[PDB]
Formats: sequence, C-alpha cells, structure tokens
Amino acid sequence: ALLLQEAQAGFCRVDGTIDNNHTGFTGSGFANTNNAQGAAVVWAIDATSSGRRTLTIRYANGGTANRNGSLVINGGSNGNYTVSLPTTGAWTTWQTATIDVDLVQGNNIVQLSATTAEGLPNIDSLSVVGGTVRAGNCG
Ligand SMILES: O=C(O)[C@H]1O[C@H](O)[C@H](O)[C@@H](O)[C@@H]1O
Ligand SMILES: [Ca+2]
Ligand SMILES: [Ca+2]
Repeated sequence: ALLLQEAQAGFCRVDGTIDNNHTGFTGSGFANTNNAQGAAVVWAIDATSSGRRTLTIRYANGGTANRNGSLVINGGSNGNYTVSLPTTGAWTTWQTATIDVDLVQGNNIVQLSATTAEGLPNIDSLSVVGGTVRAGNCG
C-alpha cells in the first residue's frame, strides 16, 4: 500500500494550508482546504499497469454537514468519481472513506475537490492499494 502524506513525494497541492493544530493525524499534519466550493487536495500516483485500485482517504469533519468531494483523475480525462464525507463529530475524530477507481498506466493526478461552499473536511492521508504504484509527477 502506497501511503501518501503531506510533505512527501506524491503530495502535490492543497488549496488552503497544511495544518497540525488538531490531534490524531499521521505524518506531519493534514491538508486543510479553503472553505470554498472546488477547493482541492491533489496527489500524483504512477501505476505500472492500468487497473482498479482502492483509494482510502482519512479525514476529519467537525462541521455540521457532509462535505462531499469530487475525485477526478487527470483533470477528468481519466475518471470522475464522488466521495462521501460525512461529519466525524469533531476535528479530532478521524474516519476513512474508500472508493475504487481505475488508474491508467503511468501518471495519475488525483484531485479531490469540495462540492460545497464549506470546502473539504481536513484530509490526513491518501492510501492506495492495487498492483504496483508509487509517487507520481505533479505536472
Ligand atoms: O470548517 C473548516 O474547514 C475549518 O474549521 C476550523 O477552522 C477548523 O479548526 C479547521 O481545521 C477546519 O478546516
Ligand atoms: Ca477548511
Ligand atoms: Ca497526514
């Protein structure tokens, strides 16, 4: 399993900040999006072969509503998915959401973007399982 953290290869961008002021994250922190629709967290995964991977997103949502995300591969050219991100009850309570996705052989820029004006939940990490995968190119 490829485990992608902020501040490590394969983490590309957050529209917002990398923060560490709520306990329970892993790595050096978590991605905190701007509170705006479309605000994103972006990763890059290189896959030696095309095929289905399971993506596991670890997150905290201390808000009062779902902050669902759109998850696209290569700017939507290689896939458009929906990720449900319900409240976790506190900014210190982390849960996971899992989605199966079809990665293309080579570079896969994965952008998770807020569907609501609240932005995303705080995102701790992205875990990727399936075939041979490593950090890709931002790009
Ligand atoms: O509603 C939000 O998105 C934000 O709420 C608070 O500021 C919280 O401390 C942040 O970590 C969170 O990102
Ligand atoms: Ca935020
Ligand atoms: Ca983290």
